[PDB]
Amino acid sequence: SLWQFGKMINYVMGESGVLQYLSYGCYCGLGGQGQPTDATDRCCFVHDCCYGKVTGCDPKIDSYTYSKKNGDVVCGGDDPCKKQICECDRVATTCFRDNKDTYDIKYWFYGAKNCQEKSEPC
Amino acid sequence: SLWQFGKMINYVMGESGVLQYLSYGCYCGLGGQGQPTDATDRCCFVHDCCYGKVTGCDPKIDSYTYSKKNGDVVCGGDDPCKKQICECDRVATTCFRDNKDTYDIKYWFYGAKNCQEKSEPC
Repeated sequence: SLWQFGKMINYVMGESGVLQYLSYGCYCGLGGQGQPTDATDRCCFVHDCCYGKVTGCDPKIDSYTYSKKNGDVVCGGDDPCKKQICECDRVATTCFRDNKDTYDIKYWFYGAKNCQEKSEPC
Repeated sequence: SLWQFGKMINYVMGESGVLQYLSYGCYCGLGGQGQPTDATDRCCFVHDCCYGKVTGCDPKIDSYTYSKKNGDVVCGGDDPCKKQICECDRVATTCFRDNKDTYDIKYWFYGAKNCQEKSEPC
């Protein structure tokens, strides 16, 4: 669930992470549109596309099983569908980490208006 | 590396794991063709696709950092590319565990000819 996605971000990117990543560019959040602004936003675009692949459960509100250890996150449990949600979130988190160097506050709480164009196909 | 993937499988599924899983269905090998035979084969299909998204390193040959502990598998390391490989591998082996109920020796060492049909795209 997004509640877990937030915790996962805070653990991997630090306590200020949720505020830093849950409203960025055109896709960071949930249910974006238009063209990704930069690499970090591309992470969220892939994340959104990932949630779109989940059909046996609700990636937005269904809770999954995961662990925290040495800065990283590990997906657990035995439910195939829930494990798939967790994987979508885990990949997005490491992606934020790998692209930290180009994060631009210019796209922080960017505003939907600039994203109102045909969305890039997954 | 596939060597390590093999270690994971035997650790989680037992000493017979590699022999029962890496030669199953149409995809547990690599470069699978055709249609996934069942849930277990589906684990490998996803595994292939996961390997397909790895850029910068070799999922088949490159070695990563991981540990086998308390019945679970944990990925680590300093290289993001290699950690991605390890994630594909650990997810695939627990997927095998989740679907052990539908494992069927009929698909064990399935012939490649039985897999000679239009391949499912990732």
